[PDB]
Amino acid sequence: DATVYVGGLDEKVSEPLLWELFLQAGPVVNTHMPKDRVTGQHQGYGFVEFLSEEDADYAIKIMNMIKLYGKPIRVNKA
Amino acid sequence: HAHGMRCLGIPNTAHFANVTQIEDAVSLWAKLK
Amino acid sequence: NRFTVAELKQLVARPDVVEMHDVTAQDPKLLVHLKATRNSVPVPRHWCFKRKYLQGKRGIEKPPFELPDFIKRTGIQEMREALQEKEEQKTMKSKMREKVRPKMGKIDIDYQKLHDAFFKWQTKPKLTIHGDLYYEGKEFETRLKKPGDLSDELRISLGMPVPPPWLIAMQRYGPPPSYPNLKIPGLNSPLYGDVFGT
Amino acid sequence: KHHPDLIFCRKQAGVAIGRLCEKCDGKCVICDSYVRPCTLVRICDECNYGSYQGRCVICGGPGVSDAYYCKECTIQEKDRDGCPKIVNL
Amino acid sequence: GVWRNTEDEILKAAVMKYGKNQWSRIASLLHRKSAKQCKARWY
Amino acid sequence: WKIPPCISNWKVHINENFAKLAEALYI
Amino acid sequence: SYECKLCLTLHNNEGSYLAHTKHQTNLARRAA
RNA sequence: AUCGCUUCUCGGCCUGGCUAAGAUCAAGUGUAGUAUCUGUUCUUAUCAGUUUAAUAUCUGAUGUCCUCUCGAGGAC
Ligand SMILES: [Zn+2]
Ligand SMILES: [Zn+2]
Ligand SMILES: [Zn+2]
Repeated sequence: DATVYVGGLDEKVSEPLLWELFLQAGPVVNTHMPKDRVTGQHQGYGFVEFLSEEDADYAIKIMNMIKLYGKPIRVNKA
Repeated sequence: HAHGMRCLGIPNTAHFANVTQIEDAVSLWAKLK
Repeated sequence: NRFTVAELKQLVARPDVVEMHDVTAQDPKLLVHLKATRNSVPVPRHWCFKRKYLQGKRGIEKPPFELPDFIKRTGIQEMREALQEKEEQKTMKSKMREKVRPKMGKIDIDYQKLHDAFFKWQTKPKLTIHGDLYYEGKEFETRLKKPGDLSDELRISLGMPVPPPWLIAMQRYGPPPSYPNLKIPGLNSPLYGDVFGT
Repeated sequence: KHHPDLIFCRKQAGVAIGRLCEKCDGKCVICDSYVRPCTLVRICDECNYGSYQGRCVICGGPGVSDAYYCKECTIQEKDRDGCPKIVNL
Repeated sequence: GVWRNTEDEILKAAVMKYGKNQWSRIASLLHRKSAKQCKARWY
Repeated sequence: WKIPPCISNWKVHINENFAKLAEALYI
Repeated sequence: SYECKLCLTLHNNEGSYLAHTKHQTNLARRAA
């Protein structure tokens, strides 16, 4: 699982704020947080493709305790 | 390929990135100080 | 007639400075010796790019200008925009009518406000280093967002005072496997404001 | 205002004095500016002596005024570069 | 006398905007093109 | 009495005696 | 200046973009 | 209650005189240089020569012995 699907947040903790939290705790190589063609907004529930599978597990364990945009962030292995 | 440098034993640095061969691991962090 | 990248790594003290094509030069040892100093600059990569230097943006639009703070404090933009909009609402008949019969008052605020904006309110800008190379990017990589350090939004929305809610998890994991050189102050490395580590 | 062709002499300036016509009067001989004309122009050769006597060291009119280097060119000291009188080639 | 495609699109847009009877108004838009030339090129 | 809106523009049979005369002209 | 996002095509004149209507080939390429 | 018809209702639903069309009109360079659309684009096979920072560019040939009527078989 190279990507950690990080969610449990809001639009304030977007893909870029998830990249900032990746620069804090465990880094994300890419972000897969796409949106619809009518909305076009990052909900923050996206697959942060981390540096490795161990980096995605570190996002799933250590970085999945933030109160990201008021809600508790939860990342899972993807 | 990062697992490739893990098998090399050199850390994932710019000097390990500059080499594409297996023999570049002899100039690792445990070569000079 | 030339040595490989491993032989250049053995010969030179900076194996990362040995490029892929710089060993194909006539004097690669002299090129590496010139590039090994701390006051050297790289070649801009348009020699390797088919796309020309700052030509292939082609699908974006940008804001034109942001005035400095002393110019905005004098405020030439407001009556300049008012004069431009009045000229736009003018007809061309009114344009040469005002040409043959002009009127007073272009701006005419004062002189020492602009004088103090140029001299007393003058602020020195953030000039970059001697070795900065500008390219198609070179204005966006400002994160070096320190590793092991959170953000101001993460400090504000998660209620972290200047104590993150993932600080115990970060201290229990120790150094993360993504960034083993990251320092996390307050939980792992016993840090002001947003940047709570290095 | 310059051309890629028409080099002048690239020969070291001597006692023959430069001379400007009216059609391009007041400009610098190098950068064609008008700011602080400081240094007299010497044209190194028979560029003054002989057939081109009292003539323009630029385009070719009847030379009436002393050609001057400007202070912007003498900041980098381009006055020692030589003859600026155009020889057509 | 020549007829560029830009001039043809300008003439078509000026006809669809200004109707068919207005021709000096169209010839004001079309540079170096008289109203008779515009009418002949259209019809 | 439905009135369509007015749209402003500002804001064929030919006799065969022609053919008979032309054929007689050719002859 | 004028930009054609369906082609990524620059236009100095508006008639260049008006004639740029190949355009449909790169539009169908970007539709895929 | 239902349905039909009738009207009203509030919200997105089409929507400017005459006179001779009132009348009249409207002008460009040489210098080089560059950009933009637009016109053409680029897969058969490896090899070396040439070429280049390298690709591209770039000159040549693109499974073999035999039998069977570009196909198939046999000690290879
Ligand atoms: Zn000068
Ligand atoms: Zn002259
Ligand atoms: Zn001379």
